[PDB]
Amino acid sequence: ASLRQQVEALQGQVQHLQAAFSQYKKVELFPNGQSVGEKIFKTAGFVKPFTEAQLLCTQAGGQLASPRSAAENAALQQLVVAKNEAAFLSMTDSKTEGKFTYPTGESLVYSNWAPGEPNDDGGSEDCVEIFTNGKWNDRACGEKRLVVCEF
Amino acid sequence: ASLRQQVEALQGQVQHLQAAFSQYKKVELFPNGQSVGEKIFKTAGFVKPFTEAQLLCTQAGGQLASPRSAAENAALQQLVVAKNEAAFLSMTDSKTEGKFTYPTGESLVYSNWAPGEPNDDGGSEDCVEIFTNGKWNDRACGEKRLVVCEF
Amino acid sequence: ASLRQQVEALQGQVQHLQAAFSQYKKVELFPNGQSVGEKIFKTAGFVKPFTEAQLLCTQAGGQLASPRSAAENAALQQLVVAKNEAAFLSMTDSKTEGKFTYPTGESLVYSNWAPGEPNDDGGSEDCVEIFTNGKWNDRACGEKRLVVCEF
Ligand SMILES: CC(=O)N[C@H]1[C@@H](O)[C@H](O)[C@@H](CO)O[C@@H]1O
Ligand SMILES: CC(=O)N[C@H]1[C@@H](O)[C@H](O)[C@@H](CO)O[C@@H]1O
Ligand SMILES: CC(=O)N[C@H]1[C@@H](O)[C@H](O)[C@@H](CO)O[C@@H]1O
Ligand SMILES: [Ca+2]
Ligand SMILES: [Ca+2]
Ligand SMILES: [Ca+2]
Ligand SMILES: [Ca+2]
Ligand SMILES: [Ca+2]
Ligand SMILES: [Ca+2]
Ligand SMILES: [Ca+2]
Ligand SMILES: [Ca+2]
Ligand SMILES: [Ca+2]
Repeated sequence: ASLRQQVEALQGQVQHLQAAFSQYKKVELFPNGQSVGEKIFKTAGFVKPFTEAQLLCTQAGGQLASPRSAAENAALQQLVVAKNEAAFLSMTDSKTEGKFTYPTGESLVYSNWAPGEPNDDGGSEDCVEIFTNGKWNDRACGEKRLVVCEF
Repeated sequence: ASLRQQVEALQGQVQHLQAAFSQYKKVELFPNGQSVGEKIFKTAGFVKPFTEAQLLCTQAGGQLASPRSAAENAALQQLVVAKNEAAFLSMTDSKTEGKFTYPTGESLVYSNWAPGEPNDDGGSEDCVEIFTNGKWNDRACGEKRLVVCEF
Repeated sequence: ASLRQQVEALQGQVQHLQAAFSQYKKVELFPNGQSVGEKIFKTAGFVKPFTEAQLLCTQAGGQLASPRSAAENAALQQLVVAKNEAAFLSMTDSKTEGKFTYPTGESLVYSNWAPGEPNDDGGSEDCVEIFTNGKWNDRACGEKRLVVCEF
């Protein structure tokens, strides 16, 4: 009877938290984030070379943007369009030239290369940028691109 | 009786979640948001024309800032003062000249017009900006103003 | 009886909230926050003189960064390094020259003064900045430094 009165209070608390949390997620994602499935992309809103970008994401407890499907790529592309700045992806062929891999070593399960890419231009393009059109180009890791992490 | 202790435990968990959420919400709003009642304003920190600004808020699951009381207006004014950039409100008289409405079509329930406003200057001011002094002015929708959404 | 079904239901809702929120904490703190123990530092990303910075933090429901241990200081240092801008701490000897205190009036429980500091250079350094190397220097409160609040 008193337990029932307290379960009712606890029900009220949980329902309030569900509503407040849903409101808060919207606020957080505006304007630098995108939710797609169970993944969230967030941009830092500035540019860094690959190594520095990579470390920013890992230290934040995530990793560089790693679009694994067309839906993930479109969500990422919204951030790129919004900032009007091409972004680094996480993937490189630093280990084996011509074989792009995730930071875990896993081979790519999805790609969205621009026509003729990857072309290892100048024999030194081992990182990947995503353009405002969502297409990918291999690019030198030392260039500065928009930092976008995934969580 | 063991159900009572299950309730005790779950309530401690919910109360810890309430505390963590409250902390993260304060962090979230600093420095680009303001809460007032159950409403949260958040600025994107850049300027856009009205149509673009409206779309950003709608796509984010909110709407352009729509202060409905002196308290809401003062909260919004804080962000405007902080960015030192006048902001668009959601309201327009596009449908019937001289009759400002919310996106839903409902007539205003609160206004804070600067003296002499609204005046439809040039015969073509159908949007509303809020100044750093918190007063409002009708302004051409094509002008660029600070994007502030409400959630 | 049906109270057990309700507690079971709440358990599932709480687990979902906990998991969802855990992800959002990482997203929210990227790139402008740092968690350390139960404290969170968050930078505004811009510079202000002391009084203005202090007001920003207090109005946001927090206070200026107040590292109370080496671990807290190191965490604050990560933001300072990231932004590459020295920041104000909360502490001053404005009341009694040579005695630095927190806003509450309590004497320091931790300090990381650069050698020879505090030196009240020019007879007028009553505020404290933290450098990118994590060391502290007393500095004129009128100077503009990175705004970092704690929550
Ligand atoms: C030969 C060629 O077509 N190079 C492309 C692209 O693949 C390179 O990554 C880029 C390097 O600036 O130049 C180019 O835009
Ligand atoms: C007649 C008048 O005072 N117009 C004001 C203001 O109301 C207008 O919106 C603005 C348009 O640029 O000019 C002005 O600053
Ligand atoms: C005399 C001296 O060593 N001054 C230091 C430092 O303590 C001062 O705060 C600073 C002020 O610009 O000059 C200096 O960098
Ligand atoms: Ca190579
Ligand atoms: Ca290559
Ligand atoms: Ca290429
Ligand atoms: Ca008109
Ligand atoms: Ca008009
Ligand atoms: Ca006008
Ligand atoms: Ca003094
Ligand atoms: Ca002094
Ligand atoms: Ca000094």
